[PDB]
Amino acid sequence: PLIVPYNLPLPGGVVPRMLITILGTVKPNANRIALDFQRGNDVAFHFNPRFNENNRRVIVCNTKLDNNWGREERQSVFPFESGKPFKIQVLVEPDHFKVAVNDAHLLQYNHRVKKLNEISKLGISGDIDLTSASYTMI
Ligand SMILES: CNc1c(F)c(F)c(-c2cn([C@H]3[C@@H](O)[C@@H](CO)O[C@@H](Sc4ccc(C)cc4)[C@@H]3O)nn2)c(F)c1F
Repeated sequence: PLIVPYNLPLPGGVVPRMLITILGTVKPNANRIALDFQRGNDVAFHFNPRFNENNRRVIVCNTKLDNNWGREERQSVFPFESGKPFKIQVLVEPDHFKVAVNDAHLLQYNHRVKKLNEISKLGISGDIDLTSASYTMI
């Protein structure tokens, strides 16, 4: 029952072995979800489930630098379902963010923004009820 959009500070930025866990439930008739790992105004890693992009469900990932989006990375494996509870786990690895949903590996996103310790907030937004958002070291 957290407020959405939700800002989760990541003190000191991210680092390999940091695991971020998001628990929520997708709203009925959802259109989109977004996770935005931010370096100031830049978005180091945008993870964007789209429930209806031309009648397809797709996850779009990208980076925003100086207000410009970069090259999209797309994943048609789509583990979210309207109305249903989910778990997103984002593990920071040396070279990439590694994302699993409901305990199944989904995608990796190579670090474009390389100052990991400056990626010090995570925004969580979209068509969800947000239950919890937290981090730990593994
Ligand atoms: C309900 N909450 C919510 C919200 F309020 C939002 F504003 C966004 C959102 C989505 N985007 C963008 C982002 O997805 C990007 C990923 O490549 O694509 C662009 S299109 C585009 C334009 C130019 C180029 C060069 C490439 C692609 C999108 O505009 N920015 N904000 C969101 F995802 C949300 F879920």
